[PDB]
Amino acid sequence: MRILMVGLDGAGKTTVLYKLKLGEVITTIPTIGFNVETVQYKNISFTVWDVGGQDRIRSLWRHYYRNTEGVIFVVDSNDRSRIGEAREVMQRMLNEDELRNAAWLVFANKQDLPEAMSAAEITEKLGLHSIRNRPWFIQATCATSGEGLYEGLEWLSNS
Amino acid sequence: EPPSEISLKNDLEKGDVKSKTEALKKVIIMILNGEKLPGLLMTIIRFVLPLQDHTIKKLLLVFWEIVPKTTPDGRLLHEMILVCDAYRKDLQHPNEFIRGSTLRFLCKLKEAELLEPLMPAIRACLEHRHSYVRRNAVLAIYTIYRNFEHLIPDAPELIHDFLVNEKDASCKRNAFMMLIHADQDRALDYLSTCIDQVQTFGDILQLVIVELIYKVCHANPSERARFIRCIYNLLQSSSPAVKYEAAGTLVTLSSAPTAIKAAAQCYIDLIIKESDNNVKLIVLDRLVEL
Amino acid sequence: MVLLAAAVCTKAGKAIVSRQFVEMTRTRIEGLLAAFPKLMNTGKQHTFVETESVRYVYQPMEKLYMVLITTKNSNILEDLETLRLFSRVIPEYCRALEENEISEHCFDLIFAFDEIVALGYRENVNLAQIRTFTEMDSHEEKVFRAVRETQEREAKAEMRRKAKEKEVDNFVDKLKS
Repeated sequence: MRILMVGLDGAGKTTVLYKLKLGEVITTIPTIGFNVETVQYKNISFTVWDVGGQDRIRSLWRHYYRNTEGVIFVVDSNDRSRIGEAREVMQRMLNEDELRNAAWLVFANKQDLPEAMSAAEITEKLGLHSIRNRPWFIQATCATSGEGLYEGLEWLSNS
Repeated sequence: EPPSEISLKNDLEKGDVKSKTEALKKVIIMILNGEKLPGLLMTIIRFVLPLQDHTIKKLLLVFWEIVPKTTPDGRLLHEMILVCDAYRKDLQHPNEFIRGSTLRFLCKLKEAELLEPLMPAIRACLEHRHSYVRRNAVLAIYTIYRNFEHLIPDAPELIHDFLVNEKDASCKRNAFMMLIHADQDRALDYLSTCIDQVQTFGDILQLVIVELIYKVCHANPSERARFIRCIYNLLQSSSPAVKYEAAGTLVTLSSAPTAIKAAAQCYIDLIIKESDNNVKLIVLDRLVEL
Repeated sequence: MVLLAAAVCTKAGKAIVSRQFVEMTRTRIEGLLAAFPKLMNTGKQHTFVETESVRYVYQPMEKLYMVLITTKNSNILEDLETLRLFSRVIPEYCRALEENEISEHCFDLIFAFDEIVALGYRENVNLAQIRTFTEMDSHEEKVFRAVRETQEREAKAEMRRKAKEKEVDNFVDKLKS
């Protein structure tokens, strides 16, 4: 499965990732590009593109326009900024059809790091409330917290 | 309607790397013509940031290098920044050979958006205790100096101080070669310093100075003594290379009857010693000039 | 640089393999060179010819020629060593001699040019050792085991988390005068 971590990565969106991968943290320059890992479960080995949603990189991902299989949205839960705007973008994913081949997870990260919204509050706000032709249970992490994640995921590959 | 591009794609799976190798060769040959039509790029793209296969990477990489890169896609295929970050890491790689090899490549490489923080990256790599790696930077830099010298601007001195830190002859030799091309002056300052020490030392680096000195006088002189002091020491002269040059430089410098004699001798003995005829002729030719 | 190309040659009017240190032009520099080489200019023997201030340096080794080219002066012996040296190296590098073997180990061979010679500089000795430098390394491994492992631990653990959750002078004076 191709699992997608998008948003601008360098924020620790990438931290979020590095924490998974080695246990470590962003010891890279804030990272625009594909970051790749394979994580093996159900031995679907999830190939993670942790990709900055920075300008080009957001702009240009067409070769990566193919067909999805897993969704992480790694979240600045202090961002409560680009999300409406995001919602406005997000529609075009919705308007993609490759994009409807994943039972997913939005991950609320960066909770400790300032705060976060109602699990619901966000849910409408990115436009998330509105799906169903993909599952849509919700899971919070932080980026110095997160557990039960895997419940979210559990259902998800086993969709 | 379908094509063998695809035929290659399955092979790659089938083997892994192995099949891919085959693919590289084919691709290569295909590439060699010019020729190709795109799409495998995607494959390449897909598997390669998440894949190893070092040799293959080396093949791949080189392929990129020889082939264009300001590809009608851009400029870049357009990912020339993203993929690099792994590579940058590799370039970062603690793994010294790996960096060095990259560097080697890198000397060949010249892709700018990628370069900029790799400028930082490289700087770190210079520190690595391996002279191979460091040396490789000397080429690389050389490559910059024409392409985007400026990219780094503080360099000529930086090098020059670096020389101070330095002591690996191999690297030194290099250091000189580039240094004079950036600026002679630094070399000269050092030259002043080195003057006595030279004799002790290995030739190759010594050679490089001989060229430099030459160009400047025809434009302007007044400089002699300091040199002379050394030069006389150089009138030991003893490697066949050294000697070969040593008389040759002399004449360049001088032609006093005494000078005429000095060089002459060197030849005559030389010849006498000499064996490769091809060589012999050559000096004549000079002589013929003379 | 002290060589813009090294091309290893076979008798065929054609040079069996080559590499272009610097690209700009097209083969016509190289292509033209190839043509001339194949032609040999009927010329009888002699392992060297320089003409028009261009060294064409070669060595017959058999039906094969190994070729280097240069235009302005050089110290010979060194050079020779190399031609010869090539003639030492190949059966190791690409396996013996017949184009094919080389055809398979092209990558190896080109790699050898670079490796051997960094821009007209005689880099080392010891072929095996030469292997050593890359695609044969050491550091990377050292790092990998420890690291990979460390991560792995984190991963393993994760699996659970996941799972559940005087002289001078003589001259000098004379001159000075």
